[PDB]
Amino acid sequence: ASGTALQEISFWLNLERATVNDYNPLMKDFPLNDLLSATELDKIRQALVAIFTHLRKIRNTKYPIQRALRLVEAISRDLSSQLLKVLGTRKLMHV
Repeated sequence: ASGTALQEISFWLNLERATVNDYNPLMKDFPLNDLLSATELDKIRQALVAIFTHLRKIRNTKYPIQRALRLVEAISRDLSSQLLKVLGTRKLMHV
């Protein structure tokens, strides 16, 4: 529950550089960084679809369900933070 999905994928890669083979397809190339990098709300939803497409790889892995659920919650936390970030610039009251 502690830490973002970006931290989780890096930690799994670090464990691979120290289980990991079974979850390697899922952690091969997550697009969570792309969602964080995007400053456009339309790009963020498109990036979210890509993150879910990468998550589909869980079927061909031995990943427990609860841990992938926790990763989903971390993704949601990052999404909420990024949505607040992009909304704060627009000054919704003034427009």
